[PDB]
Amino acid sequence: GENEEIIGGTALEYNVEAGPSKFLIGTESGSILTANKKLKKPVEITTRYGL
Amino acid sequence: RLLKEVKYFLLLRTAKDIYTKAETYRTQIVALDMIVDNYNHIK
Repeated sequence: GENEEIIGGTALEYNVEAGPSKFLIGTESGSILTANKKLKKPVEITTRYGL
Repeated sequence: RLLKEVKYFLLLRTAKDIYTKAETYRTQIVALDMIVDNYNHIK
């Protein structure tokens, strides 16, 4: 939206079955954000977990 | 600790001019540090 707050990520989860495309990140607030690497755009936070 | 302390408070929900020259103080210290290292080696 228009409200942006930077929250430190305390956990990073990467798996071969998941592959390089999906990266799992856990924020300081407690929510989990998934970042998908794209050739077309540098980074996309495709899914927000337990918002 | 005080600077890192303030950021955590934001996450959990006339001093501006001083905080504004916080950015200037950091640049000056890095520049001052380089000459000090150079000035001590010769000494």
